[PDB]
Amino acid sequence: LALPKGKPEEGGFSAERLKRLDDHMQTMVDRGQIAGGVTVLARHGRVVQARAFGRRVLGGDPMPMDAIFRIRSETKPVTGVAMMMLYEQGLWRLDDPVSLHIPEFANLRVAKGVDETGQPILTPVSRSPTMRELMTHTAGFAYGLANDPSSPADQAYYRAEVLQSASLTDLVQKVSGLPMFAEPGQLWRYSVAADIQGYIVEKLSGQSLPVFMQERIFTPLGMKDTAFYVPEEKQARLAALYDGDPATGQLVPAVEGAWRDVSKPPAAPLGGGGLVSTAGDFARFAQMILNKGELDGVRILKPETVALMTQNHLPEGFPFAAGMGYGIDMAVAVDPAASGAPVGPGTVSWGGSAGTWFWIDPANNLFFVGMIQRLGGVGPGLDAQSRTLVYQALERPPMP
Ligand code: NA
Ligand code: NA
Ligand code: NA
Ligand code: NA
Repeated sequence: LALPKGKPEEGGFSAERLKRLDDHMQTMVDRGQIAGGVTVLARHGRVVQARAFGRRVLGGDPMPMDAIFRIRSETKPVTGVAMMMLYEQGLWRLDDPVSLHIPEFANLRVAKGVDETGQPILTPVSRSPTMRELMTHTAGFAYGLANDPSSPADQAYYRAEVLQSASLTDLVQKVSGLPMFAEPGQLWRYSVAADIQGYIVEKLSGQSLPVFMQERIFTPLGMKDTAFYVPEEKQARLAALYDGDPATGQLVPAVEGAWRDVSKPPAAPLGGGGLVSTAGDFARFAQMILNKGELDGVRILKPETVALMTQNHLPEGFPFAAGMGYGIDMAVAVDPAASGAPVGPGTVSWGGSAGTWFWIDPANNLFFVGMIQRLGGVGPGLDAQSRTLVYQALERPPMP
């Protein structure tokens, strides 16, 4: 699994109590909640638990350890590293207006409310969002997958097919002429911001996003299976994506259509959602963050840059639990005691709509990668469950 192996007690875990995570994963397969999955738990640079469960596809063969997964929104922290590499080269600053780097954003308008004909009343945006706000989902851009007529801006991005564009130039031109959810800096709201960050990687680097991520991240870290598509020779390791249908609530093939397909290179590669990866590949990415920018003698970020990314960038003012802030393209647990969560302060995490999850806990020097392909609801449960089955198994000193 191209990362050092160890007994649980070398990570500081009870073997007996870690079996409870193994057991919960098997109970989730047995009771038909998921076809299968892969989990990786590492502490002090050594993998202490690495296990495959159930099946790749529902009828067929067992889940291999190097199964390939749609990681969806969990691509966002990878785009953040790409963006912070361009930061170290001086090509953009957090205080820059996004419109310095995307001039069409000069024409941004905001939905104030609706008139009697159910049309948004549109005002020119007060000012450009900042790059800091783009990296934090506080730029006021709308969400791209909600046909919600109570949020005009989201309705318009959905109707404009923002995420199913012909190119990243297209995506960004559409966004520039479409209503914003809100003025920049007003609230945190999950948005297309990482998909826009992707255009900025391309504009600033002179390379397409998939080339820039390959040369600067995946090849240097040995993330051999991480890409915006699954080449023909690897299609046999792809986990299949299952849903729960109404009535019987049992494992059904999922339908998503065209633009989500991972068999061909995508027209508009999504910095917020397009990557496939393996548990092993994502584990290497997680350890590079714990090492503050370096893996196996390969340095891709300065430690100051990793430290910046993994702090809360949300203003004092600030919809997602108590003690919970947000860094550069990641959630951060500023004060997890406030929500009774077991992770250490400074823990960074995220997850994907296909039910993959991870967290990196610098204070406890550990991380956890959870891989399934199950739409809506159950994936987040496994995340919270894993943490419990993980932090109950963890034995540390009282030394403060
Ligand atoms: Na580790
Ligand atoms: Na606009
Ligand atoms: Na932490
Ligand atoms: Na994961």
